[PDB]
Amino acid sequence: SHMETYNVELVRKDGQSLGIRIVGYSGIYVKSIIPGSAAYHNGHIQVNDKIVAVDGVNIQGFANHDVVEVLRNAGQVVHLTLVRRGGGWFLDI
Amino acid sequence: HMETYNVELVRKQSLGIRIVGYVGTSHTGEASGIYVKSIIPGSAAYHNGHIQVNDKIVAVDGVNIQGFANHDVVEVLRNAGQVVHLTLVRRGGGWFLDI
Repeated sequence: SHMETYNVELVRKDGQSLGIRIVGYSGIYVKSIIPGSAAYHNGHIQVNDKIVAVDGVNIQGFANHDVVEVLRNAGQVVHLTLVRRGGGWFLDI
Repeated sequence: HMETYNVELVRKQSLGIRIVGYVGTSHTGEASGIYVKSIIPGSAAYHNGHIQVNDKIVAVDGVNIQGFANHDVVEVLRNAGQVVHLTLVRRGGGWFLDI
């Protein structure tokens, strides 16, 4: 059992979103990923990963409006740092 | 806050849930427990809509499974029938944004 920190580069076109629904509460988490999106095609993002940095900026402790502000300026290529809980046993039931 | 839900899943076949078990607290501060890691698209667990990723499963068919290791969970599931009753805990108070 452990924490994994990883970086992604997401590439999209003009007009396109990243393809991530975030949920805010403690931080921002990945709620869902739109199939066919930049986030889907990256292939490394999983539901419930915690987003801790966007485009070089550490967003931990940020209010909603401050999170919105860091993403507003996001371009065609967007860099995120995420944190994921790992280890634990698993079972397919 | 933390919301408790009872769910009733019906199958013929597996429920379509990957669960993960953690013995201790995360570096994020999140508790030990048995959590939904993923759900197979097209499964009974997906159908329900009533199961979400990171839901914490605390009971199965009248058995409190809190603190159970992998093998004890496996044994509980082996007794499960076509109608499986789960109690889950889910974090409420979420705000959402599509990005």
